[PDB]
Amino acid sequence: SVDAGIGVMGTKLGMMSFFEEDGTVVPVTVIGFKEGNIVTQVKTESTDGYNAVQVGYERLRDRKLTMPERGHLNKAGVIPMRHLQEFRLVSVDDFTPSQKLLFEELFKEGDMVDISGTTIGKGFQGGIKRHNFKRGLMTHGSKSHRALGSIGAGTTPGHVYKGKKMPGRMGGTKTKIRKLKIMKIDTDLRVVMIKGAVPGKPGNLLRLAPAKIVGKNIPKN
Amino acid sequence: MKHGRKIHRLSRPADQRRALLRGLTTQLLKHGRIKTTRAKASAMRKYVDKMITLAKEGSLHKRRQALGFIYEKQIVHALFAEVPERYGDRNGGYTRIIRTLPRRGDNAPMAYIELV
Amino acid sequence: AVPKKRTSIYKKRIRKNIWKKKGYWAALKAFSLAKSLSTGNSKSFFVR
Amino acid sequence: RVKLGDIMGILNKKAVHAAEELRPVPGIRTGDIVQIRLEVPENKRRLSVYKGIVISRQNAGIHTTIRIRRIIAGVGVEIVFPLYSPNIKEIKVVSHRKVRKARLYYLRDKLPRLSTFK
Amino acid sequence: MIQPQTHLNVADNSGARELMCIRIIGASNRRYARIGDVIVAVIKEAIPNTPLERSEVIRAVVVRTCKELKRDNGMIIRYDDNAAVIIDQEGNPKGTRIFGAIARELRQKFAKIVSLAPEVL
RNA sequence: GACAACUCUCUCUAAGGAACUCGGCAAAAUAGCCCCGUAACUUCGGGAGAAGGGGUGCCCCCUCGGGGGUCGAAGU
RNA sequence: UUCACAUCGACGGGAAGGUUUGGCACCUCGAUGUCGGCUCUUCGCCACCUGGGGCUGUAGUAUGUUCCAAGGGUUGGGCUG
RNA sequence: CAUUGAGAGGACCUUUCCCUAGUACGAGAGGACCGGGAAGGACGCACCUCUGGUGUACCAGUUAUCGUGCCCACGGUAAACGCUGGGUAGCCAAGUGCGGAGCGGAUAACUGCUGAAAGCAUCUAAGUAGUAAGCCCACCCCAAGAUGAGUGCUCUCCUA
RNA sequence: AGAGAAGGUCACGGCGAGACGAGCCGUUUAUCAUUACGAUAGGUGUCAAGUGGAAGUGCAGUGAUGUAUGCAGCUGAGGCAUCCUAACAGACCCACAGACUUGAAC
Ligand SMILES: [Mg+2]
Ligand SMILES: [Mg+2]
Ligand SMILES: [Mg+2]
Ligand SMILES: [Mg+2]
Ligand SMILES: [Mg+2]
Ligand SMILES: [Mg+2]
Ligand SMILES: [Mg+2]
Ligand SMILES: [Mg+2]
Ligand SMILES: [Mg+2]
Ligand SMILES: [Mg+2]
Ligand SMILES: [Mg+2]
Ligand SMILES: [Mg+2]
Ligand SMILES: [Mg+2]
Ligand SMILES: [Mg+2]
Ligand SMILES: [Mg+2]
Ligand SMILES: [Mg+2]
Ligand SMILES: [Mg+2]
Ligand SMILES: [Mg+2]
Ligand SMILES: [Mg+2]
Ligand SMILES: [Mg+2]
Ligand SMILES: [Mg+2]
Ligand SMILES: [Mg+2]
Ligand SMILES: [Mg+2]
Ligand SMILES: [Mg+2]
Ligand SMILES: [Mg+2]
Ligand SMILES: [Mg+2]
Ligand SMILES: [Mg+2]
Ligand SMILES: [Mg+2]
Ligand SMILES: [Mg+2]
Ligand SMILES: [Mg+2]
Ligand SMILES: [Mg+2]
Ligand SMILES: [Mg+2]
Ligand SMILES: [Mg+2]
Ligand SMILES: [Mg+2]
Ligand SMILES: [Mg+2]
Ligand SMILES: [Mg+2]
Ligand SMILES: [Mg+2]
Ligand SMILES: [Mg+2]
Ligand SMILES: [Mg+2]
Ligand SMILES: [Mg+2]
Ligand SMILES: [Mg+2]
Ligand SMILES: [Mg+2]
Ligand SMILES: [Mg+2]
Ligand SMILES: [Mg+2]
Ligand SMILES: [Mg+2]
Ligand SMILES: [Mg+2]
Ligand SMILES: [Mg+2]
Ligand SMILES: [Mg+2]
Ligand SMILES: [Mg+2]
Ligand SMILES: [Mg+2]
Ligand SMILES: [Mg+2]
Ligand SMILES: [Mg+2]
Ligand SMILES: [Mg+2]
Ligand SMILES: [Mg+2]
Ligand SMILES: [Mg+2]
Ligand SMILES: [Mg+2]
Ligand SMILES: [Mg+2]
Ligand SMILES: [Mg+2]
Ligand SMILES: [Mg+2]
Ligand SMILES: [Mg+2]
Ligand SMILES: [Mg+2]
Ligand SMILES: [Mg+2]
Ligand SMILES: [Mg+2]
Ligand SMILES: [Mg+2]
Ligand SMILES: [Mg+2]
Ligand SMILES: [Mg+2]
Ligand SMILES: [Mg+2]
Ligand SMILES: [Mg+2]
Ligand SMILES: [Mg+2]
Ligand SMILES: [Mg+2]
Ligand SMILES: [Mg+2]
Ligand SMILES: [Mg+2]
Ligand SMILES: [Mg+2]
Ligand SMILES: [Mg+2]
Ligand SMILES: [Mg+2]
Ligand SMILES: [Mg+2]
Ligand SMILES: [Mg+2]
Ligand SMILES: [Mg+2]
Ligand SMILES: [Mg+2]
Ligand SMILES: [Mg+2]
Ligand SMILES: [Mg+2]
Ligand SMILES: [Mg+2]
Ligand SMILES: [Mg+2]
Ligand SMILES: [Mg+2]
Ligand SMILES: [Mg+2]
Ligand SMILES: [Mg+2]
Ligand SMILES: [Mg+2]
Ligand SMILES: [Mg+2]
Ligand SMILES: [Mg+2]
Ligand SMILES: [Mg+2]
Ligand SMILES: [Mg+2]
Ligand SMILES: [Mg+2]
Ligand SMILES: [Mg+2]
Ligand SMILES: [Mg+2]
Ligand SMILES: [Mg+2]
Repeated sequence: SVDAGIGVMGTKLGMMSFFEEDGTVVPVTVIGFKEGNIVTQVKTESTDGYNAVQVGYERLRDRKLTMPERGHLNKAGVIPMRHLQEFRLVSVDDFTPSQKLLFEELFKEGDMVDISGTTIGKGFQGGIKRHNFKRGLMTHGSKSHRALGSIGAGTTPGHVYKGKKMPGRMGGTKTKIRKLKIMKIDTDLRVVMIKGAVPGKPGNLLRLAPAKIVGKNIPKN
Repeated sequence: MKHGRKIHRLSRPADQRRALLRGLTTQLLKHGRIKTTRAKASAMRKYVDKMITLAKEGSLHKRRQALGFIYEKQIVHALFAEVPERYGDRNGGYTRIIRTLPRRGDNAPMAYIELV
Repeated sequence: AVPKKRTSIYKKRIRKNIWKKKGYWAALKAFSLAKSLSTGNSKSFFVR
Repeated sequence: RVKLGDIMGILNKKAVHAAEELRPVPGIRTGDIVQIRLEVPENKRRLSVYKGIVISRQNAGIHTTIRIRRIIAGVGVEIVFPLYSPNIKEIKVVSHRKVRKARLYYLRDKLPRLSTFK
Repeated sequence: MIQPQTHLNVADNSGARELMCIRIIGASNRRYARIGDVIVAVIKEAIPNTPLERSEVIRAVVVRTCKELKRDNGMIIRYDDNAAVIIDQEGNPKGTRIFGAIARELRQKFAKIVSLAPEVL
């Protein structure tokens, strides 16, 4: 999954409504930022086998960090940071450890982004909620209701299939949301407003990249 | 699920849980310290404090509010008497919770809630 | 649904050992707790 | 310098002051008879006039909202207005009605008579 | 939110008092008639001695819902009843004069119908 | 104690209103009192509480039911 | 219209399948049990629609027939065990 | 701590309308291929700003009745709300967004170019060209128990 | 054998994480003086928000009731402040410079 362009990380602050001059109301997510988005490490095809750049995000007290990690960020000469992440480019010449990213440079207005985040955990969920199973009859004689159904065929094959859909734990995962739009950037509050919903509740941690378009931003294969 | 449902259920239905909490507070304000289960204590914090904050203002309105919570009048009047004196400078935080050895019969974790 | 067969001596011995391992973690909590109450410095804890 | 929860509340205060600057908005409660004039994206010549009673007011941020009920040609119509909308031009209080609730949803079930204005 | 078996008030002269929707058209397999969709209805109750007999299959466009229409102003509209107007396959109303309010949302596909309206919303 | 799936005992549900189903099964709806009104049919006893409609709280005043007020979204 | 082979194809023949109605009685009799709906799958291709083609008695639109193709789709009701 | 990705999965669906153009085609009536653009359907992934549902956290009315000495005012009960009218946070859809991209690779049928065996011909025997919702990569999650257990950065191994 | 490496588990305060384990965040709560990083939960103060005009005392009324004091009173699962309470006391696991061979280098 080679990624087009450097991304940045941010924090979901919650959603509000935002007008346009002509009275079109757009619901927008407001994505805040914190001190960070500092290039931590750079990986050369020679050295690592591939081309990538590790940006750290959330700053932090030095105590809370572990000695291996602190010693990772003193090799860089950067401030202590909670979350590290990698972006995979096809060319890294522009980047030095300790270099800083600004989201005002990378993202203009009306540009397309891709928001990766972690989803709301809904816990252990039934067949209905998890796979949209139609529920069986509520009344005439029927004892089933929200139950799973039959789970397989008869004597043959005589075992349930792999991956046959069943109740299990739902949510709480890395999820991409493709091709969103950027409505407004506030330099004052350093915030980015985005049309639509992004995963997870406020206080979340997001990763925004310039949108991969399978024809035109990416290696053909 | 519950996301951000904050209440203490105490494994009882609404009515009972109310009455239980009222009871436990008239107990704490009568005796000044008591021995209960960790959950009951933690749940009871809020209502203890509601009563104290109530008495700090002293208005007839507030006094009728407390009267309609605590069961025993006498404890209420004594509350409105003592509190300005004892707690006047304390902003919040009127209760200490000190845990102990668990119970013998069920091994339910115990606790000591103190009027501090 | 019933047990078509009877459970082999050794497998049962493993399942019951698992259930006996919980006694081990409760023994660590118990030990740590005694070493706490044995310095008499804890104001969060009380014994009579 | 701004902490983040602050940012969330602050952006609404900014947008509502910036919106109340161009176009000052009346005090408007439930039970008020109201006249509103909309600029439509088509039909520049005349601005559409909606009269009616306010059945409810939901307070949120910039998107704060008003619900207007009126009987039109014997068909009950309720309409919802974003208050700080740019496409609204004038709004005013025609008259006040005396009501005890925070929302009158009971107007549906009553007679046409109470919803009748102008 | 008109769906099959729903009853509807007729908004025009055409001589039907009530319709029962049996289908929704052009929406492929959607089950919801919302404002400005063509539904196939049948006539339940009619106005006597009129060109329209009860138990007729006819086309109508849905002009009023109890569900709520959202324009882009953030503006919202909710009527007190369901109503549709009986048409041709040409877009022209069979009956010549319409009651009630309508919306500017119908101006695109139906000119005739917005023309004959006593009020526009 | 905790507050998953799921089953059971219950409350509520936007638009629609039997499209469910073997079948309106189960639910929901109706309900007391006073007043007006009450069909085919009949063994003239019935049908019949047919159907369908109105009134109902709390205050004063009059006659021993009537008028006036006043709350509530709603008065057995 | 002419023209067997666009499309049909009489009289006959050569096959595949194992979904119909059957023959057999190898099978299980103790509590290895038939048809419809619900829920939930899954696979075949003899392709109904969607993708590409050849021929036409294909002007065009729409067909007809056939080739490759099973990725996806395949409604809601009145009626019946 | 951060990752490569063998392998595994999810999803790559479809309809009307509008330009092209009333252009080819036809005597007319009718009416295109190809390639662009919008709106829909179903399905999938998220979400709560709006519209709502619930919301036994709360707020208000209100009947019966027993408590708090009595009026006032509150408390209990009318299962697991007495009955109603509202509702924030949550969860939710009927609400809101987004998705289905590939002058990438190799093929099936088929259309082909050079061209022999048969001094002619022939899409095939040499060699090669187009081309499918199919096949494979790309897209989206998982993933080194991938025992073939990967690579990368950093940290730590005291005292006698 | 003493000690307790890096780290982990436990304990303790928690959650937009959770059937349980797991996950994640905290654990003396800074200093500042020019950024951010040292408030986890509860309480308290204030604010968004909800409900819809408290109780008491006045006035009007024969009275039920209305009206003023007053966007009141209650609530505030959400934000922001503030260490007032509880994050006390602590415990356990854990430290043969990494067997053997062969080349290359020095
Ligand atoms: Mg969760
Ligand atoms: Mg169903
Ligand atoms: Mg059942
Ligand atoms: Mg087997
Ligand atoms: Mg009760
Ligand atoms: Mg009870
Ligand atoms: Mg509180
Ligand atoms: Mg709202
Ligand atoms: Mg009045
Ligand atoms: Mg008929
Ligand atoms: Mg006129
Ligand atoms: Mg329970
Ligand atoms: Mg409903
Ligand atoms: Mg309804
Ligand atoms: Mg309805
Ligand atoms: Mg109906
Ligand atoms: Mg029927
Ligand atoms: Mg039926
Ligand atoms: Mg059916
Ligand atoms: Mg019944
Ligand atoms: Mg019932
Ligand atoms: Mg009901
Ligand atoms: Mg009645
Ligand atoms: Mg009733
Ligand atoms: Mg009579
Ligand atoms: Mg007769
Ligand atoms: Mg009689
Ligand atoms: Mg009869
Ligand atoms: Mg009678
Ligand atoms: Mg009757
Ligand atoms: Mg009868
Ligand atoms: Mg009645
Ligand atoms: Mg009545
Ligand atoms: Mg009355
Ligand atoms: Mg009077
Ligand atoms: Mg009266
Ligand atoms: Mg009234
Ligand atoms: Mg009345
Ligand atoms: Mg032949
Ligand atoms: Mg035999
Ligand atoms: Mg058996
Ligand atoms: Mg085939
Ligand atoms: Mg085809
Ligand atoms: Mg063909
Ligand atoms: Mg032809
Ligand atoms: Mg297929
Ligand atoms: Mg398939
Ligand atoms: Mg299929
Ligand atoms: Mg069918
Ligand atoms: Mg970490
Ligand atoms: Mg990865
Ligand atoms: Mg792969
Ligand atoms: Mg494997
Ligand atoms: Mg794949
Ligand atoms: Mg594709
Ligand atoms: Mg021409
Ligand atoms: Mg096209
Ligand atoms: Mg689409
Ligand atoms: Mg919402
Ligand atoms: Mg919200
Ligand atoms: Mg409600
Ligand atoms: Mg809500
Ligand atoms: Mg008494
Ligand atoms: Mg009493
Ligand atoms: Mg009560
Ligand atoms: Mg009692
Ligand atoms: Mg009883
Ligand atoms: Mg009940
Ligand atoms: Mg309620
Ligand atoms: Mg959607
Ligand atoms: Mg190709
Ligand atoms: Mg080829
Ligand atoms: Mg050829
Ligand atoms: Mg040649
Ligand atoms: Mg040739
Ligand atoms: Mg060849
Ligand atoms: Mg293809
Ligand atoms: Mg495609
Ligand atoms: Mg490894
Ligand atoms: Mg090995
Ligand atoms: Mg190796
Ligand atoms: Mg250590
Ligand atoms: Mg814990
Ligand atoms: Mg752990
Ligand atoms: Mg400590
Ligand atoms: Mg706090
Ligand atoms: Mg907090
Ligand atoms: Mg008052
Ligand atoms: Mg009250
Ligand atoms: Mg008086
Ligand atoms: Mg308010
Ligand atoms: Mg401080
Ligand atoms: Mg302390
Ligand atoms: Mg070595
Ligand atoms: Mg050696």
